[PDB]
Amino acid sequence: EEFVGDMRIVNVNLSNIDILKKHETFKKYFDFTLTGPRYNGNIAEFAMIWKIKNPPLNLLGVFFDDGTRDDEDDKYILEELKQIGNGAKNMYIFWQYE
Amino acid sequence: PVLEATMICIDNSEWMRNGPSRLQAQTEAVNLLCGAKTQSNPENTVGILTMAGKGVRVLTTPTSDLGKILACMHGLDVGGEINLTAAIQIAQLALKHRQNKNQRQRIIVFAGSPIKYEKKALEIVGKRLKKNSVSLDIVNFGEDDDEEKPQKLEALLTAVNNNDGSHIVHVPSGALSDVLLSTPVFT
Repeated sequence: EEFVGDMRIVNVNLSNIDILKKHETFKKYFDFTLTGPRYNGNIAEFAMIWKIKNPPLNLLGVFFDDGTRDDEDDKYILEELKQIGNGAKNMYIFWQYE
Repeated sequence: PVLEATMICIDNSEWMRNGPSRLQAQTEAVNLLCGAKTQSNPENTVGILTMAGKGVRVLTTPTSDLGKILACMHGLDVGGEINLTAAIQIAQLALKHRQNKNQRQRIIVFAGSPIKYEKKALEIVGKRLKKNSVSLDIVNFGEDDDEEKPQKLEALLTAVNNNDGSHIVHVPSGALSDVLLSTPVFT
């Protein structure tokens, strides 16, 4: 259990990002045509478009389930994103397995 | 669509390494399945328990919070052997004491281990679940050289199955979530 404010940090390990094409929650927000891990500024469909800075090799993306936040490429590293949930109840962090 | 409380019974038995970790394939399927269930109806609830380690552990009582559900499976332990009867009893009581009684009651068991129970034992459990209005989906995986296991699990299903509301899926070692996505566990 890790919380930042009232936002739960939810580590999700995937064998492959293709698993999320079949996920009835996460298929709505992922854009599978984009290279490198992204985060969403809002919860519009296909919102995960914003480039996470200096990502660790196995990081696949970040989904904030609520709130709105700053939307810039290569501005925030993973650890800085954890303070801008801005009302998100959950910050989903998708990882490559092993 | 359907309104439903589901308890998922995880196999975190020492077996789950052998045969992607059989633990990891289970976690991914559970993740997609909690996705389908919470997305199809906002008032659906899903709970999670582990069957092996040093005994039956509830990681979460039924909830509609997907984050709580997926978080409580990060960093799963693996070991011991499943306690299937204790798992099902605890799953049925959790469903009995659901908040919204308008919810249908469903248990999902991932049977990834040898099944160390007689047919008669499992039929009795299956008949009690039926009298308690609980449906059962069984995922049979990891044939640890037990032609005995598949038979015993189909006998459990027969005793419970009602209105074709209960299902079994046998998956070969040679894509767990791809398989289930087209099976009624998903549909």
